Amino acid sequence: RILPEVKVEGELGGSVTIKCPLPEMHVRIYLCREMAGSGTCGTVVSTTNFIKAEYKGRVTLKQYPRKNLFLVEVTQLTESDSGVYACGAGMNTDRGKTQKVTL
Amino acid sequence: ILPEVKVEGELGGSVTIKCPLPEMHVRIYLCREMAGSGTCGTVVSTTNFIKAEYKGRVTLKQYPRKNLFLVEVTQLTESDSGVYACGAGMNTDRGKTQKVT
Amino acid sequence: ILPEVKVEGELGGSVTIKCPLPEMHVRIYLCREMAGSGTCGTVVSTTNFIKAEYKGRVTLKQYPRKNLFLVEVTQLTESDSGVYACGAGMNTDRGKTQKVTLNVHS
Amino acid sequence: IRVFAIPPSFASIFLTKSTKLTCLVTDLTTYDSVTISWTRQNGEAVKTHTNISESHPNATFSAVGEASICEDDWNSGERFTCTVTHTDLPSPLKQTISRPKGVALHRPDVYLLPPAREQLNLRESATITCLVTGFSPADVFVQWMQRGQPLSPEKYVTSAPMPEPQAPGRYFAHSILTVSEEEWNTGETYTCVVAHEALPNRVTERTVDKSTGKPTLYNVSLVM
Amino acid sequence: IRVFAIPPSFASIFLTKSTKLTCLVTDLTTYDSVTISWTRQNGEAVKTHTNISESHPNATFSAVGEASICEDDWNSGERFTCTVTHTDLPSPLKQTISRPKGVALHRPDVYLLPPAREQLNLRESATITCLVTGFSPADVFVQWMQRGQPLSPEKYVTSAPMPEPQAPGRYFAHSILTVSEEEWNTGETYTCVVAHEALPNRVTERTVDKSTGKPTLYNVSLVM
Amino acid sequence: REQLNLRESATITCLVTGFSPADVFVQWMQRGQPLSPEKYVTSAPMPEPQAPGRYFAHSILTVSEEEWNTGETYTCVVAHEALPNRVTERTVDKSTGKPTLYNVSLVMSDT
Amino acid sequence: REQLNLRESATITCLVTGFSPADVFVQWMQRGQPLSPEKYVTSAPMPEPQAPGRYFAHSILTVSEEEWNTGETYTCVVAHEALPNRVTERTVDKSTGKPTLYNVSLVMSDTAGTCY
Ligand SMILES: CC(=O)N[C@@H]1[C@@H](O)[C@H](O)[C@@H](CO)O[C@H]1O
Ligand SMILES: *[C@@H]1O[C@H](CO)[C@@H](O)[C@H](O)[C@H]1NC(C)=O
Ligand SMILES: *[C@@H]1O[C@H](CO)[C@@H](O)[C@H](O)[C@H]1NC(C)=O
Ligand SMILES: *[C@@H]1O[C@H](CO)[C@@H](O)[C@H](O)[C@H]1NC(C)=O
Ligand SMILES: *[C@@H]1O[C@H](CO)[C@@H](O)[C@H](O)[C@H]1NC(C)=O
Repeated sequence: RILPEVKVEGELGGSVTIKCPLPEMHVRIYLCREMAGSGTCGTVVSTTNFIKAEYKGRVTLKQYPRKNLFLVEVTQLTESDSGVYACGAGMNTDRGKTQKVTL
Repeated sequence: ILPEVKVEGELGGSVTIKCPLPEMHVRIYLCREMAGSGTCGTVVSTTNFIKAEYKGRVTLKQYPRKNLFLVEVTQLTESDSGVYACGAGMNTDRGKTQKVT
Repeated sequence: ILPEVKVEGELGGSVTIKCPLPEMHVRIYLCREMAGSGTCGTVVSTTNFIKAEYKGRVTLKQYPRKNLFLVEVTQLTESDSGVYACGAGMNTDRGKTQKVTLNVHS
Repeated sequence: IRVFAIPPSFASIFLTKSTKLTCLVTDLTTYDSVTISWTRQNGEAVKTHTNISESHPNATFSAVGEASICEDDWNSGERFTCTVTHTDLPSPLKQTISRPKGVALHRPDVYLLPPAREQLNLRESATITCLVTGFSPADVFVQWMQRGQPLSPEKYVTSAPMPEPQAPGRYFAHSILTVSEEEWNTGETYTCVVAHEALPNRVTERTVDKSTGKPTLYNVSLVM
Repeated sequence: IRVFAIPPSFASIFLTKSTKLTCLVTDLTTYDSVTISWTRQNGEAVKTHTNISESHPNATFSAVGEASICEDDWNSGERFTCTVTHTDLPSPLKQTISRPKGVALHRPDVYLLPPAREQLNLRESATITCLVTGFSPADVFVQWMQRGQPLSPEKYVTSAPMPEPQAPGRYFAHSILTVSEEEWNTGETYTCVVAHEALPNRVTERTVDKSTGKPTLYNVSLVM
Repeated sequence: REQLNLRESATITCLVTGFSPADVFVQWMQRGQPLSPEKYVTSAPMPEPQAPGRYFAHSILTVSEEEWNTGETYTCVVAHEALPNRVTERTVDKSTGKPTLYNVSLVMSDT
Repeated sequence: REQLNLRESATITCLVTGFSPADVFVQWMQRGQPLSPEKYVTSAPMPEPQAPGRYFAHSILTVSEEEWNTGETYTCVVAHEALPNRVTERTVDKSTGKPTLYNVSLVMSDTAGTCY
């Protein structure tokens, strides 16, 4: 349960970039967003073409196979009380999370 | 989201709260949570319901271009700043969108 | 609503309790909440009942024009005065409308 | 000039407990002391005028008078003959009316249906409906009695009786009471009171609240 | 002195599936030569009264003014003139009807209230209620159905609309369909289908089952 | 239970039924010591509904639920000629009925 | 549940979604034996609403309600270029969903002598 906390404090002007670990086993990834007391992290972005409504347009994904990392960037990054932004791989979302990320 | 925008305060002041208006023509309402029941109670709605305590003192306004539902409490008899809730749909309790203490 | 009013304590002082008058004409009462048991206990109501150790000291007045119901304890014996509740309705426990926390020590 | 006979209704003889024969004159303008003459079958019921108005919007207001007799007299079935004498009308006359007899009596069956869960979900208002079935002097007076006594007549709406589907003689009516959700949610009893002829002692009361539907023996609560 | 017209109702429109432009005059004279010209507002007299009834002035037109126009804007849209020449009328009595347009269109809100517990306990019968509240222009058409089969109109009767107390403009109505208790205790859909102009696609039904309130997640039973 | 939803006064009744020659002396005691007569009022004997030769009578005691909720004994003692000891007694408490409250609570979804 | 209640038949649907090349092939197998092509009808690939370059296509197998009750297998095998082994198989029977029902009883003051 590795817990990087990027904590980019740029607020409206900030553009948070988080690099989560990556298996590189061609499995899909996702950036979870722990939904308000549900416990089921909802995916912000993934290898699948899905991007959330709220995080659309500003969230982008970039690959580092040789560095074994996946970099997710929220460019606009306008304030939205960031909860554990877990990044994990696998078809299952909540179970497959690896690294927690707090913003 | 809990952007309680107005804790404004006056015996005869008027507070205007902007409310997210989804526009799919759904019923949009201003709601009030009650501690005893634990369930939010409607005070204003697109359907012409005006709560017993707020008869004639609260008004609703629509801006589709701006996507704003403004609720205006014109006479605050300084009764308890409640944790008010914007929501949509025909289920007041679970349809809340934003909180506005 | 709890417009609690702590009142002065005198042997002959007539402490006054303000109560809402819903005009509904149901039994309007003042409740001495019994915290240990967790249930209400009425000291006086619209009916001619008065509590045993409150007999001959408490009286009630109606004023519909002012939406007001007066409970005046003309002879205060400065006894254990806990929280009082102005209430209406046949049920007394549930019925409370106004909660007044008063201490006659001061 | 135009003779109208308004018989007493069961609602009036229930509310005031004194039956009130009505006769009226139309197509005439109000000269002075507007009224309709009053007699019974024996002519003893000579009563006084009421509802004086200067003129109609068209200055041809209908003169109004009233007469009083014992309540059981109307239900006795005997014909009652009220005269018609007014200064405006050219010639006085008299009319006779009575309660229409020979009409089956079936006891009303009263049910109280609480508001549907969806209506409570809206959290705006809630309609408690008093359904009265199987009554056929075609008359019913339904009112609402909560917390001891009478709610404002504006709150509840009672539909006119309408002839049933299966039973030909027996009718029905519905009386909806619209109250805010919090009183219902709280717990509040709301009675419904069907005053009717065919009733044993003419009045039937029913009570519904939030806890009527819930079973009393078992109490199963699912917790997460 | 005007030609009374009976505009088709949305209930009549939906049940008939077509409009029946009608100027059969309630309260007129029908001596002879009483031509109904179902003219349009543009002066085009289309089909007038075809299949008109007999010449009988029973203080009304026995002869009909009914036709069969085309709904879409031929009921709505414009207005339809009916110019009636009598055998005693030099100036033909004419009248156009725009289906009283200008009203405020609200969507009905439908709640199915299941039969009361006391009614089921009596086991004689049961009455399901379809409360329709909140409509704008007051002209709803309610039917009942069961598993997609429209039930016969004999066993359900629905009250006419009547001014809602809380909301001045809005109306309410009741359609009660009366079953058999042994039909209710077994699962039966008993859908209520409301056809109103202001509903989404003019129709919306809501069903109720004997198992419609029961909590689903746990089947509590008492064995004695 | 309806009037105890009100906190004023609880009325406890001592229905004396099916006796004869109709004259019974009914009084009340709390904890063995007779209550003041202004607390309770007893009805005069009245012929029975069903049975002919018997009679029936009532006696209500107006207490106040502070003494009731808080469980007193409030016994009713009835004196009549036909009783073997000429005297009988009955007792009631706030808890003289109360069927057992089965309150199970299973948590089983862990399986 | 409605089709099962009607008891006349049942329609199992294989929903293939998200495959970028248009061409795909779905076939339905039972007990390892491919079913006759008449029974299952497969839709032509149609573009997905929220996926621009990815398509979707259903496939419906109509079977008798009794066969569904006699808890069968019905796998649905899909063939595409993008798949690892060029085919993937998904199986659902009558007991695929059910989640263990606790039938909790509560004998209280009752008799019958019945031993426990
Ligand atoms: C008494 C009770 O509620 N238990 C039922 C039982 O009647 C039924 O036979 C079986 C399967 O339906 O298990 C329970 O659902
Ligand atoms: C009955 O069940 C409800 C379910 O929430 C519970 O709140 C209530 O306390 C129960 N009644 C009693 C007397 O415990
Ligand atoms: C529980 O399920 C059985 C299944 O047949 C049904 O018959 C019974 O009515 C259900 N219990 C209740 C209380 O409806
Ligand atoms: C649980 O299900 C069994 C299986 O049919 C049934 O017979 C038994 O009575 C049910 N359990 C009880 C008694 O609740
Ligand atoms: C448990 O279930 C079986 C079903 O075969 C039944 O025979 C047995 O009696 C049950 N146990 C008890 C203690 O009754």
